[PDB]
Amino acid sequence: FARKVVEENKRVIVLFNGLTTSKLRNLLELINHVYTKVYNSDDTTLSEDVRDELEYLKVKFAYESGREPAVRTFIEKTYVDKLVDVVLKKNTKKIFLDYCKYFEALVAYAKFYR
Amino acid sequence: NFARKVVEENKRIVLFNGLTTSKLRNLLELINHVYTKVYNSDDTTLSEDVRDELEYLKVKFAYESGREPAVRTFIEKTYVDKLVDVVLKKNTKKIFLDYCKYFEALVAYAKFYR
Amino acid sequence: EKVYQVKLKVYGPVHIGSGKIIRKQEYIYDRRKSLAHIVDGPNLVKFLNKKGKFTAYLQYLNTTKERADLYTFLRQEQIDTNDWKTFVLYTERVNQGKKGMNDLHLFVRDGRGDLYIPGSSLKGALRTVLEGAFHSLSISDSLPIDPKNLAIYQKIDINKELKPMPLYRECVNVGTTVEFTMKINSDDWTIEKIEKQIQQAYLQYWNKWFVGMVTTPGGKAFIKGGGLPSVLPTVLFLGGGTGFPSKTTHYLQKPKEQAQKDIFAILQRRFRNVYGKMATVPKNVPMVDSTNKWYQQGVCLLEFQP
Amino acid sequence: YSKIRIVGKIDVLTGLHIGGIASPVVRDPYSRLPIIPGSSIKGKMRSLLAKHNQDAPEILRLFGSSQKGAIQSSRLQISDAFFSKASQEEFDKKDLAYTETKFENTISRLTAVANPRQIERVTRGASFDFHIIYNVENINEVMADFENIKTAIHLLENDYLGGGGTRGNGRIRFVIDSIDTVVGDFDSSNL
RNA sequence: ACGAGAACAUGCGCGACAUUCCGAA
Repeated sequence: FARKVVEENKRVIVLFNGLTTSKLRNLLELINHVYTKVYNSDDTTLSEDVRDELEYLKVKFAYESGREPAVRTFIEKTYVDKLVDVVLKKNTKKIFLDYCKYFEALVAYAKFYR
Repeated sequence: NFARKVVEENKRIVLFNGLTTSKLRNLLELINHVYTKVYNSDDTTLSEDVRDELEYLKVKFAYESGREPAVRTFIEKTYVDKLVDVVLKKNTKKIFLDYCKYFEALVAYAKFYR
Repeated sequence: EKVYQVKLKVYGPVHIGSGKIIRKQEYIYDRRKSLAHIVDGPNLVKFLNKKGKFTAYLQYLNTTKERADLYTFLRQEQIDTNDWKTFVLYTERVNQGKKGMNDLHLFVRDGRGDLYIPGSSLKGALRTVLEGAFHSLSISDSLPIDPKNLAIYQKIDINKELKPMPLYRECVNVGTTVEFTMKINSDDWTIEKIEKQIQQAYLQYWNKWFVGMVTTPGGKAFIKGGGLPSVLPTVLFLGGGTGFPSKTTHYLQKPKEQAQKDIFAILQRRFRNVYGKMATVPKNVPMVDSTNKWYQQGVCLLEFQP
Repeated sequence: YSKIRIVGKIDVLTGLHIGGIASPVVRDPYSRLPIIPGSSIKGKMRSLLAKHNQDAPEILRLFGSSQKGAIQSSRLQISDAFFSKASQEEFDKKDLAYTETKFENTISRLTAVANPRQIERVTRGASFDFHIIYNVENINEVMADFENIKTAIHLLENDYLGGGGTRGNGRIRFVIDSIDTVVGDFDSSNL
């Protein structure tokens, strides 16, 4: 699915209405910082501290959407905002790692199509 | 945490006549000033001077409420002053951090919706 | 590269905007004394709790939402005069032209809390003087000035008559010398070139706009009161609100009449409420103190010494 | 081979900004205090010394060269200048934050419209503990190189450091606690 | 009374040299 959304919003190169890795570096730095927290803990379920921090990730997602319009279009089309909801709903490490793999595949295809 | 539903209901595109980017900023710059002060203290519980700065924080809340009725309607809906009363009673850093992360939440969602 | 010491002579009050405006609840103001006492946040609240009037102040805020003056609250509670001065930061003289005051603009202050004038204020004012790579032109922030010199001044609009404005701004009083350090490169800019350019900039500004101010009867009253100092060399207008025509490339790069009609055209586009409805070019565009001698806002003089 | 360790304090005279609010100043993540990166210092002194990769041979040996076929190690190792503990306690004595905010109207003359902007600067009076290491490969060139180090520091005391200094940003003053040889037999008092 | 039996894929080796988050207001 990650390859599809990048394909659909790839325009001639303008991606996600002008999204670059510099626009996403604030969000992804938080995402991989959260990734190392989940990676280290050997728990089948997300930690309570991680859950509150992921809620702050949701807040930062909206903050970056308001700041950079390109990031806003990137989030809505991807549903990465909605994916941060379901991982908190399931509250499992395995679902979250699938979400991080989804975001990593997202920026990977985003760079591939640029 | 619950800021998204709060700003969605209060939104009237602009939040209100008085909740512009500059009228609100004055409040979040005091929030910022205290936020750095607690950040640098690096203590488990808020200090007396931290509480003293918090004391003026709700005083400025009513200050802006009187000057602009739009700020008053927003403050009473968020019950943000109530959280200012709430944080002093617990007198702990992590609680102040949650309140200020909530503080960044309202402004972030306000920017996202507009 | 040579280092010049810069001296500013404050012939007129200078107010650099810091983006902070405080209403009457954040500082005491005595109408009879015409004096404003700046009050900080935490000190007022902690003292209010000690005297037990914190509940009373909140009640006073609720009774009058539109305006709840801090001075009237102090008068009705009859708190001690020294108690009022305990939480005061400093004392500033008020020069009102109106009686109370609605808003008070704050002169820019550094972290330490003392008055200083940024090097970007000089950089912006000097650039407009020359206009009509600037990497060589290097300035530095001034040394702090004494807090006593800071005082509240009132904007005055002169359209064939003197008219006070409700706005107030924090400005440095007259008779002040502040110091800068400026480094120049002998190739791009020269000390003789900049001082000559400032003198020409003030002269063209004078004969194109200020003389038009003098001709109107309102300008004559301003002159007779000493508003234009007899000293006015190098003249600049650092403070905000000193006037739109001051430090403009339109006057230097265009003839007197062509620049004036362009100033009128741009003013009517920006201000459609008043200037836009005006269908004719005026003869002078734009049409717009405790001490006995009047002063013109922003008036100042530089002097560069190697 | 000798190592001479220059420990001192760089006291900042104006609003210093190194922005890594339009640009917040760089901060050490561990303490969240402002920091002067050692690369900011080293780049500024190297550029000013060159003015006063292809540079003068004196500069190339002083700050390092990467020329193909001839690589010279940097005799100067400017380290990050962290926020001084003494200055931080001095700031804490007041109700003062370590970083101020500076505003600029940014008026465009053609349209007479000003675009506001904010710059986060370390407040005037802040001090930073700078660490400088000089590596001694040629003994006879130490005195000459240290003379050029004085030239670089003197240029810095007249110029700015980081941010837009043409408008009064980043002006600094250099004081030296001690210049002593930490490894080897080199005489510290000569320098 | 096993094409057996003995036998370290082992020793030396900086992910390193130059690099102002800077110009403009």
